[PDB]
Amino acid sequence: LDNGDLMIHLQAPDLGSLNSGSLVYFRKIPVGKVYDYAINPNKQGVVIDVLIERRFTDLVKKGSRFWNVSGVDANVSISGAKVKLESLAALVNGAIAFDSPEESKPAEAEDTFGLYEDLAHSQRGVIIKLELPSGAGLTADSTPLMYQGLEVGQLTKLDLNPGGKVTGEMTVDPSVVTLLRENTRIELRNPKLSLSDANLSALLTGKTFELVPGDGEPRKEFVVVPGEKALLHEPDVLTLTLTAPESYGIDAGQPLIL
Amino acid sequence: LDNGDLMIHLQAPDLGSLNSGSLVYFRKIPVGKVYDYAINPNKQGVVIDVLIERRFTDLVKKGSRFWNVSGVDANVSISGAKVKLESLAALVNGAIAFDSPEESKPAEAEDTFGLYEDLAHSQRGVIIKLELPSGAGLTADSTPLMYQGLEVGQLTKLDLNPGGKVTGEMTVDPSVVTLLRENTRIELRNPKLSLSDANLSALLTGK
Repeated sequence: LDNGDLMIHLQAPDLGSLNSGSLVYFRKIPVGKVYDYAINPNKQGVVIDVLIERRFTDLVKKGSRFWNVSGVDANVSISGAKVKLESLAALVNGAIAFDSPEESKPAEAEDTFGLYEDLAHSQRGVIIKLELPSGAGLTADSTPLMYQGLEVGQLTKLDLNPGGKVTGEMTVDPSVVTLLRENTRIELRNPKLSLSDANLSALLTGKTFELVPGDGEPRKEFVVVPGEKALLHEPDVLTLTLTAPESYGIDAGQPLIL
Repeated sequence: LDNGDLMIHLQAPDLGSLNSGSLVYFRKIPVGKVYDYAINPNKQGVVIDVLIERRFTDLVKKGSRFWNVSGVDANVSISGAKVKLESLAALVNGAIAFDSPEESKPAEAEDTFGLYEDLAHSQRGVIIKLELPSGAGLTADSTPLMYQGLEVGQLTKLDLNPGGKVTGEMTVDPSVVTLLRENTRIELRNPKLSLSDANLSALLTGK
């Protein structure tokens, strides 16, 4: 109708449950709808053309982030599972929602955006590259980064580069960016069982990264060492070598006592 | 229609499942409906204009508390899980409910109110600041404060101030306010296992 509405494009790996007429939300308020959808000339991607009303043209910014809320999903959580249903229109047909940053220039003239598959995936953060030893108990979008007992990061990407090199990418919230400096150790904590203080939640979570802040020039890449090598890789540590004619029943976990 | 009805505004982080025509309840009795909704000039907040009928104008007070009942939620509880459905209109479209204090002046002329997301969040209480050592096993809106074995408080807010300072805020019911004095110790109890007296509920609750 050319009523001053704003037409924008979203690039997605697939269309998903979104169809023509599915709504677009800001603070769960309908401010637009999907005008059309098509496939790119390259067969990999789908371009969804959406339209935002004239009143809400200034809502869309350059830094605005879009995610898809479609269908109904039930998640079972440890030590208590909660399933909540809020939108029935998104259950029946699907919808798109977007978040607008406070300080950004407005977007116009068919500006392209990336359609994230979930709000957690569309959460803002900083990418950190991790050189993991192995991915035996690491799950993408499920392993957190606990600092002082609170989750401040999330391992989102996990890959196996050739040569058997397990690598990963983790999104960290902006609050702990200043804590990522030189000689900062990001190690993995195995789930241990304590008879005096049993932690069923910690047992069920499994592998969990731990952040040990340091000082120096900020860095975006880290090498993850296990808890066995956590003491060895400390910034200050006295490393010693001792030779013997026999092992004397001493393994690689025995503690030195003074 | 200007039939003597009372128009009031509710500020929320988001509109939620509430739409135009969704009902407003007092003691689960329909006494009004959502007239309109809009966004604040600041993009953070949503103002929902609701209208209460002429008969129930005196029900709304200055201290009245509003919460949102929308959709259907199923909660699994330890040692037995119960899921109850009561309202289907709130399931389909959503609704707002409000509680009116006994001793408060009536509200009028577009008085603003805060729309809590749940009845538990809208529960009245006293805020207590806690300087926690760590939040390893502490969950917001899930860790209670047990006194004499009975829950009298609820840790509702949990933050990490810079410098690695884990802090929190806990809502306590008015009965135990007089018990919060000097040299009063609020400590954390780890879930211990006793062979003679096994407590599976205490083991599952955690901190």
